[PDB]
Amino acid sequence: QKPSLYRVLILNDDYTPMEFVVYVLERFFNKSREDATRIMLHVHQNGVGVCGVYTYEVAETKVAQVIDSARRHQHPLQCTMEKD
Repeated sequence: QKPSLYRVLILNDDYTPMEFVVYVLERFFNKSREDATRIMLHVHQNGVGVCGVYTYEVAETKVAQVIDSARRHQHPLQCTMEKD
């Protein structure tokens, strides 16, 4: 076998509003309010949070969605993906 899915990470920063991060989790990562909150607080407290695991194509898409959204909202939020 060769598991080839990819996890999407959101990194913490001191400028992006908590509310925005919850928004990106609920929309771009299909998270419920409870799960989006959990992950958001994990980012805020631990410095990084796992948004989910997807195929390469989907991960690449969602990462782009997150950062594009962040910039359009004028936040410095960073997002990236790597092999699960």
